[PDB]
Amino acid sequence: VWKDADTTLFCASDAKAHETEVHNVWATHACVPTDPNPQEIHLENVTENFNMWKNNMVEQMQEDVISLWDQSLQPCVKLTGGSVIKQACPKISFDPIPIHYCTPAGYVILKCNDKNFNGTGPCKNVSSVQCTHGIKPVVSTQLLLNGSLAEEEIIIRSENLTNNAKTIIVHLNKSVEINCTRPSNGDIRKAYCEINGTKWNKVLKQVTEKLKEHFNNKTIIFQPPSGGDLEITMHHFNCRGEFFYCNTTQLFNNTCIMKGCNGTITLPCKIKQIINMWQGTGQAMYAPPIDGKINCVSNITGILLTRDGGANTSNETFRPGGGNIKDNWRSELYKYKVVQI
Amino acid sequence: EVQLSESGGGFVKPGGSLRLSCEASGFTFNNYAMGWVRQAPGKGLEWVSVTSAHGGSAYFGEFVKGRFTMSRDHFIDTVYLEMNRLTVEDTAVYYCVRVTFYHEGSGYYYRAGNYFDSWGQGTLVIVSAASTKGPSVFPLAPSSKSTSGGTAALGCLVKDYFPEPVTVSWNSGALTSGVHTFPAVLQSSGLYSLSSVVTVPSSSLGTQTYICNVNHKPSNTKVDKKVEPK
Amino acid sequence: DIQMTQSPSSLSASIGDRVTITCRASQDIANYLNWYQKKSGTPPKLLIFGATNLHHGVSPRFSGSGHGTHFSLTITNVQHEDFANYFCQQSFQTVGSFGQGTWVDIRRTVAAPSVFIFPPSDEQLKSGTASVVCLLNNFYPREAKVQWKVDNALQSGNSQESVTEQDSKDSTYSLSSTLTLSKADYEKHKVYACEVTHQGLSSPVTKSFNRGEC
Ligand SMILES: *[C@@H]1O[C@H](CO)[C@@H](O)[C@H](O)[C@H]1NC(C)=O
Ligand SMILES: *[C@@H]1O[C@H](CO)[C@@H](O)[C@H](O)[C@H]1NC(C)=O
Ligand SMILES: *[C@@H]1O[C@H](CO)[C@@H](O)[C@H](O)[C@H]1NC(C)=O
Ligand SMILES: *[C@@H]1O[C@H](CO)[C@@H](O)[C@H](O)[C@H]1NC(C)=O
Ligand SMILES: *[C@@H]1O[C@H](CO)[C@@H](O)[C@H](O)[C@H]1NC(C)=O
Ligand SMILES: *[C@@H]1O[C@H](CO)[C@@H](O)[C@H](O)[C@H]1NC(C)=O
Ligand SMILES: *[C@@H]1O[C@H](CO)[C@@H](O)[C@H](O)[C@H]1NC(C)=O
Ligand SMILES: *[C@@H]1O[C@H](CO)[C@@H](O)[C@H](O)[C@H]1NC(C)=O
Ligand SMILES: *[C@@H]1O[C@H](CO)[C@@H](O)[C@H](O)[C@H]1NC(C)=O
Ligand SMILES: *[C@@H]1O[C@H](CO)[C@@H](O)[C@H](O)[C@H]1NC(C)=O
Repeated sequence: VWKDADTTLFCASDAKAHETEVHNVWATHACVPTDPNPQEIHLENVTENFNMWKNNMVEQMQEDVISLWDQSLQPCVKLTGGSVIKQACPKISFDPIPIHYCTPAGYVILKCNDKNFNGTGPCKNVSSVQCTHGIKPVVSTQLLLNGSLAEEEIIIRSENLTNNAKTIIVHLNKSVEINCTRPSNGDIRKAYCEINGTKWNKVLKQVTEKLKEHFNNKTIIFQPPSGGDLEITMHHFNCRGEFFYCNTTQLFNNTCIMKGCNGTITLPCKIKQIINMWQGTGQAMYAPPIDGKINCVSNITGILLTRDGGANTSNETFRPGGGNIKDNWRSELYKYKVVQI
Repeated sequence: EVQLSESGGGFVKPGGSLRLSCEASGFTFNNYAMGWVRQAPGKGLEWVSVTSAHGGSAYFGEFVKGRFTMSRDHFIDTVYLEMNRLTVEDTAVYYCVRVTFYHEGSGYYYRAGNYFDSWGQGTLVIVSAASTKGPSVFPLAPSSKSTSGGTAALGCLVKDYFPEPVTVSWNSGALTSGVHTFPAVLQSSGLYSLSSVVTVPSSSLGTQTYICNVNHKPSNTKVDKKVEPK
Repeated sequence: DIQMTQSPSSLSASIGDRVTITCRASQDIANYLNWYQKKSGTPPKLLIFGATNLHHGVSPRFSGSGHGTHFSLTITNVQHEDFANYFCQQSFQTVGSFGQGTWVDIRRTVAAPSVFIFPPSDEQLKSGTASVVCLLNNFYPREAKVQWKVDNALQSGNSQESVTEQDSKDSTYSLSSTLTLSKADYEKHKVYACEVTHQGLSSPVTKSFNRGEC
């Protein structure tokens, strides 16, 4: 017997003490070594209720990543309201590593194993674990990168899909590589992201068909964000310590959902020195980019969407979203919850 | 319960600067984008500015043209609107507004698709080069050709004063029925001009006395003008 | 960048009526449209957001519709508190924008204005300025045109006007218009006329005086 409960988890990782890479440095001090032989066991006949949207595991991870970024990517100049914070801002080694979250004695983590579990409600095939899988604390908007994949069908996650105010997390079952590059020796800030238009469009078609299941076979339309901060109108992410802003207009291109658009999609990108902080703490200023080839190849494993709505309309329009980085952690922690003995 | 309280309103010379503030309470200040909307005299609502929850970005209506600046202080839940190089056209009531998004999920980032759910009472900004001045009061004498057995009109022209308001009564408040005191107009001189009229039976002219009592507190001016026919 | 155009500019209603205000965007804004009410003395009040969502606390007598460029606000069973100015607002672009407004006043029987003209007082003329005032009293509807004429020459640029709020008792308006000339220009002419055009008048009414006359 047990009950739902919240407790201070501890983290584990395979961080290396010799590394100057900032995730390794944080994890070396914050986390314990992983268990080379962890204990997972199926629970014979147990049905437990999960709620990914009300999971305190998400809050703790958010706090850790904020802590990590505070120590690792401190800006040259931080502007928060009416103050100006100057700090050393040397170029550093930046490449996220997987972080496991673990329960202390007296608690355990229940893991949902239903193949098409959407994140809320009952789970019938349940197991208990010591720790979560390795989760890379990748901070991004619009596109979820380097995450896990859904095992069976594409999964549409939402607190309430009929409520258009609630964010949508699309969990892909096949990843699409996005190859971002700031080339070396005009504009040192000019970059670009390359995607296999054939792989992407086919996945986007699958996402469309999956959305039709939930929305009465209505026409599914994709549109770019109509406006707002650059960090959410663009695909915002950090590559090798540099802050990228990529235009995803071409990714959400309904024409390819048969014109000959099976080629390479090249998204225009920009590295910015001045950014709005996802932590909510004003704006940050960094030094101009390092010299040479800046390159990050990532797996697109999920998508953040908002639905326009409309009282009756024949279409449903979706736009890339994100900005609340807690949802990034939710897309990985959705199948876990803490209980007390 | 959401409460928005503006301050910093008042007078300012054209080309001058003025900072408005909005003290917020009754909600989690750090979670919400905040903004400003104005309404100038005789005009409609105008989108002035919004700043994101994180306070690192702000966006402005087309008329601003780089003249305004926003900032927010999370220690005291206050939003500021610094206005520079103001013009007479910027004379308006400025409202503090809270911004709510149609969609959750943007965290502290500002996104299009929103509405102004909560409004402050507004604060008046007057951009003028004029100085405090009392009104001249002139009679609007009833027409000698007034209709026989019908109704005649008479009044007082309250001209060239600053700032608003003036107050007008007739016969020390005795005469109220038929009285119309009009909204002031701002003259090209920068001074205001106002009229107050009353309709009376033409038979009462030449028998009944009519005095308009004009009061302008800013100049401490109190005037009484008898309006006689011819 | 996006212009919001409301129609009509104004309309009259009785208690119990149903009225519809329309809003047109110069380009597609999906359902990113809000409606506000504004009454004198109080701040704007949100009615509808996202084209169709009734804001908490607002009477369900208000409803919104539309998607794309054409939107409408409907007020069913009009109450006295609904007589106000109404504004649409797009939030589609980063910077939003408002419509020019549509006000709803109380319907009554058409009433033509009682028109009066006042010459400048000698008291004022002594200061070197001449103000000629024309009064349009207790009329309905609010639309009225004043045309100043000096020696039958149509004036423009040298007059201002203002209008009272709709009267709480008889639901009428009054309008005052002031023609301002220098003393020099005033002495230089004879006939000063105020020509009033109003729906309640069969044809335009003119009230005038000659400068030198009792
Ligand atoms: C439950 O699902 C997991 C994988 O998600 C699988 O390994 C396990 O076999 C399933 N349960 C049973 C009883 O097979
Ligand atoms: C998720 O599954 C639960 C349980 O059947 C259901 O109540 C909920 O509506 C589902 N939501 C979505 C978005 O599929
Ligand atoms: C992914 O899921 C879709 C249904 O949502 C299915 O048609 C497709 O075959 C799946 N692909 C893989 C690789 O599992
Ligand atoms: C989900 O959203 C719809 C539409 O907003 C609403 O009617 C319904 O009550 C919501 N469901 C829950 C469980 O809140
Ligand atoms: C990424 O793109 C660059 C330049 O287009 C190319 O040289 C590199 O091989 C690409 N990497 C992958 C993994 O496709
Ligand atoms: C994209 O992926 C497909 C596999 O579905 C492959 O056939 C195609 O060659 C790829 N595009 C390239 C390599 O440009
Ligand atoms: C993204 O690209 C499209 C097409 O070139 C352009 O219209 C849009 O303005 C771009 N977005 C930004 C934020 O510049
Ligand atoms: C969609 O892709 C086609 C390729 O045939 C291109 O011509 C069109 O401009 C694209 N539309 C976008 C990116 O909005
Ligand atoms: C995703 O992982 C790959 C391989 O570890 C790495 O090269 C890439 O930079 C990662 N992407 C991000 C956005 O961290
Ligand atoms: C990412 O994509 C690469 C290329 O298909 C694949 O080898 C790798 O296993 C993927 N990783 C994850 C976590 O999906």
